[PDB]
Amino acid sequence: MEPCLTGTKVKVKYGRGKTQKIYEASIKSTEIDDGEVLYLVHYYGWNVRYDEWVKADRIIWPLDKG
Amino acid sequence: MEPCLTGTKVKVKYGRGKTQKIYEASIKSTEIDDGEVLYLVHYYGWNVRYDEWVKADRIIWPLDKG
Repeated sequence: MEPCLTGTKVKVKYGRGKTQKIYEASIKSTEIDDGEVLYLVHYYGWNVRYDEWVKADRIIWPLDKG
Repeated sequence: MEPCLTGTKVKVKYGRGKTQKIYEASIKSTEIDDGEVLYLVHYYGWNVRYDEWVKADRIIWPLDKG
């Protein structure tokens, strides 16, 4: 877990420029590296092979936890 | 929890201007509110009455998780 961000339903920026898209994902895990937070995200309805570690600036958080 | 930020040992900005100080704290819990993350922090060696919810910009993360 309850105090954790794991399980939070978020949106994630994917790709760059003209072809950037937003995908819905869950937060699976968190990492701290060199003073920054990273999140392992699972894209709903996508194969687990696409789960990825993303920098904090790629996450679009919802209005509430939940 | 292992995938959570809870328990991470961090530093927290406290106060403003000339008298701002940095205190060591742990992450006790997380909140999501209006597209932003907030953290409940416990200041080590301080009474639990001083535990507080802080905005993400007040947290100084360490080099690794841990």
